[PDB]
Amino acid sequence: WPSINEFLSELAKVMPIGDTITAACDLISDGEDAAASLFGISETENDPCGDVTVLFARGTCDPGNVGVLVGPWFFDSLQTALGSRTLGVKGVPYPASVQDFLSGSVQNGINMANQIKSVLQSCPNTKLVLGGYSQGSMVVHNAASNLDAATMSKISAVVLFGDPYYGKPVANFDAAKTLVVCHDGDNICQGGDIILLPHLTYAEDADTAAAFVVPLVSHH
Repeated sequence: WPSINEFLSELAKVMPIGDTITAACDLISDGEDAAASLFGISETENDPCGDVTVLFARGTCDPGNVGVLVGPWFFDSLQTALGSRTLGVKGVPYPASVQDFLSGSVQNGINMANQIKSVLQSCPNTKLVLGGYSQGSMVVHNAASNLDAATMSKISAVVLFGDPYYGKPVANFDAAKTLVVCHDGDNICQGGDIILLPHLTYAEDADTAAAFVVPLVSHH
């Protein structure tokens, strides 16, 4: 892994800042692929369920099903904090499109709700964690709004980075099991559409996010 500093330094070379998501989309995708290739970071995960399972919905225009900017770092920090307890990571296979970002990504939420329920069907003993970044945080919010209490009681923790709905709770869920990380100066957390540097640096919060999750996925 590069250090967090070398990673952020590469992001500052390749990521577009100050543009709207619409104008920046293709450069964001290309920039994330460049960083992923340079550092050997996977932008797609489809693991079987682990002892802990994370379902992660990526941000608008992110490549793959987890992107490079935040997801991979969160998964690495979580697995490190879990020790030998195996973490299975599943990306949420949705378009992460510009249009869905601007409309609210509701149907994607419904499909994620079915993805969640299907993990719980298949892996009744896993400790399930939901994660999101940017639009993916909207998808998690929408999934929770479309789910029943029994499903939601089976979710151990929710971590949202760069939440476009910042200030709204995760519906149907215990707020004490939710962590929302929105940087000061991230326009997306203000309901905006501009991609600024603070939107791109959530890898710095991976260790703190992992530490939030660990006590919520205990078997003791």
